[PDB]
Amino acid sequence: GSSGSSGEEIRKIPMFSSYNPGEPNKVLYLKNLSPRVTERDLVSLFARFQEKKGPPIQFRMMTGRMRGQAFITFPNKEIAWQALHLVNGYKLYGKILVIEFGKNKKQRSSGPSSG
Repeated sequence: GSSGSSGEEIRKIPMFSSYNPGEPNKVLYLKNLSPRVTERDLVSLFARFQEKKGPPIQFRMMTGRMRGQAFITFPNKEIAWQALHLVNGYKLYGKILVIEFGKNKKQRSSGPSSG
């Protein structure tokens, strides 16, 4: 009975990579936050960016039937992403924070602009 058996949970996945962020956007979607977590935490988490070049960073906390989620709006997608990959999986209050990217919704198909 020599070594050999390996991967009880993993069905030999080509890449046992955790969740995927996808495309980098300006709006981020943070989840896995303990009922204790508050805006303050978010601020400090992405505070270094606040001062960084670019308009003040906006933070939003969700408190619906199911708490443990929040959204942060950065000056642009570039900055937003950077912060994500940086704070990707930040253990807080014994919780694995999961940062994601928003999406494009409620858009208009008009444009009076001229050239």
